Amino acid sequence: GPSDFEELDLDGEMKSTYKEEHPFEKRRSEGEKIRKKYPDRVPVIVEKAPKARIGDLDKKKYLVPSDLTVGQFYFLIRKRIHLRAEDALFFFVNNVIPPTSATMGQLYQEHHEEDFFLYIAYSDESVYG
Repeated sequence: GPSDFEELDLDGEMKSTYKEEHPFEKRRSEGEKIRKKYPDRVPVIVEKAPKARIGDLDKKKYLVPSDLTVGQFYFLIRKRIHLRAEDALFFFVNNVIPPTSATMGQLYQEHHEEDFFLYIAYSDESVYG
C-alpha cells in the first residue's frame, strides 16, 4: 500500500542518456566483461541531472578503484567539471545522496543495476530533478 504514502520521487528511475542510447544487452555484456577482467575496479556512469545548471562532463564512463571513497570521487569530478570551490555539487544514486565515507566498491556492490554498471547523477541542486 505505498499509494497512500508520498515517496518524493525517490522510487523513480533517474534519467540516463547512456541507457537510452545503448541497449541493455550490450551494456550488460560490457559490464560483465569489465567486472571479470578488472575485479578490483568498478564501472560507473556519471551523468548530469536534467534540471542541473552545472559544467558538463566530457567523459561519462569511469573504471574506478574499488577502494576510492565517494568523497575522493566527488573532488575528482568537481575538478574535472572545473567547478568553482564555492559552488555546490551533489551526487545521487537511485535518487539519494551517498555518504562520502563509503567506497565506490561498496556503492557499486549495493546499488549497481542489472547491466553491472553503477549510475551516478550529479547536480548543483540538493534534490534530483
